[PDB]
Amino acid sequence: TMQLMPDDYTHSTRYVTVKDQWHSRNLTRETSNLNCMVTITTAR
Amino acid sequence: LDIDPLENTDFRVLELYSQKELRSSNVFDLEEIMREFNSYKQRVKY
Repeated sequence: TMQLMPDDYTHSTRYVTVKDQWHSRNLTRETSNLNCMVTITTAR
Repeated sequence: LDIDPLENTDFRVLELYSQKELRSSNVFDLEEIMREFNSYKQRVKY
């Protein structure tokens, strides 16, 4: 499980579970960065 | 003949809907969409 924490800001309010991007170094490798993000927008 | 003269009246500038109330009336507000766009356009940190 991964807990949500606040982003950094507009009228929107976001909560994210990961604040960075990541990778690492023989053959071509493909890392997957998974982010769960709850955002709150005003709707008219 | 005693005719009273006609009084000067000062017509006011009548404001029905406020300016802050005018753009307040649109479902789509371009200002905050374009802004919402560049806010999205800055989502990459390493």
